[PDB]
Amino acid sequence: ESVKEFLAKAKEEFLKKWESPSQNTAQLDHFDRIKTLGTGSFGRVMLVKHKETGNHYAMKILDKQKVVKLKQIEHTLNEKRILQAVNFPFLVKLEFSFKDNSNLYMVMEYVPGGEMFSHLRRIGRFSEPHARFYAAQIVLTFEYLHSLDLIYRDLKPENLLIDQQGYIQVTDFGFAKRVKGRTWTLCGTPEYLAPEIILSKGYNKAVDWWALGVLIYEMAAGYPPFFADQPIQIYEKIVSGKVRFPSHFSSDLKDLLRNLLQVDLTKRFGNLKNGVNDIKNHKWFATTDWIAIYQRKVEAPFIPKFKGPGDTSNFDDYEEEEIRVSINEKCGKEFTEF
Ligand SMILES: Nc1cccc(-c2cnco2)c1
Ligand SMILES: Nc1cccc(-c2cnco2)c1
Ligand SMILES: Nc1cccc(-c2cnco2)c1
Repeated sequence: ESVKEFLAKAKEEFLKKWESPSQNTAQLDHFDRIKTLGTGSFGRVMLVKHKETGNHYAMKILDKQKVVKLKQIEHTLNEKRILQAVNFPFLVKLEFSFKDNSNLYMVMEYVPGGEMFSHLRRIGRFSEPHARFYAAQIVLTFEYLHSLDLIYRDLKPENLLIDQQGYIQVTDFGFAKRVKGRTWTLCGTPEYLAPEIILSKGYNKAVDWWALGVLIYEMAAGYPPFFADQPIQIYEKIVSGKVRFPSHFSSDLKDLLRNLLQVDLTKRFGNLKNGVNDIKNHKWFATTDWIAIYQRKVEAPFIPKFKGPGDTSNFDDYEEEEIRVSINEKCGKEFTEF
């Protein structure tokens, strides 16, 4: 009953914000630009500092014209409407949002510990306890999101930031969607795609549970289970029903992974009648105190090294490009709701 009442309150609070989204809660000239933290085909993430409070934030800047060209309009509207409505310990918090003639802006809490991607590659692989600590946080986060009829659709190490306490905060909701029944978009990252995405089916939250299997494998092995030079070669491996495990994996880990990396979505853990509890009650999670993880009372395996809330050392160096704002409004109609 404890979990039922928690999730009922979570949905109440989400729906109130979902139905009346915040808009236009800051503007660009309230911030100083510090450094580029990441960059992609239609946006970037910047470290900024608020000029009055001195607080640091990670500002995601999306170019409206490039969003349109790359068919991401609805996805960007999803990202912001979802982020302004959710509230969970392992999700990066959206602090402000606004738009201008050229760009969309989402101003997020700044997490100086960096992406799990870097730490995983630097350390090689995580021990099973270390992987399990992160996996438990993802299990709880997906339980939360799925209860709101959301699908995340971009689980991978680059999207998991490590905070000052060593806990995960999930970033980048660019593919997240509130799904009415099932959905169809081909999106995600190739190595993490579930078979039903590759096969152009209408799919559901089971794709997130598949991706969790990929993530756990990658954390514990150091490399993902399905990889190749060309996407079609990755996709052939994904749909095949075959996966090889390192001999250092425990039997319990292999068993869990066979049930998450189940090609038949109707048999996949997380998508059965017992839902998330098939995962939470699996032997691989026997040592996990789910409440203590939620309450952030477990000592983390690893605390990132950083010098203070403005340190960028855990992020890498990118060419520093202009943040230009056109004198004319672009794509106003498309982004009305943002
Ligand atoms: N997605 C993405 C990329 C690079 C940095 C960040 C970041 C840092 N603190 C909060 O978000 C987020
Ligand atoms: N308002 C809105 C928009 C998109 C999806 C949904 C949705 C999905 N399941 C229940 O409601 C609701
Ligand atoms: N994403 C999407 C597409 C079409 C209809 C809906 C929807 C939500 N509530 C009723 O319909 C949501």
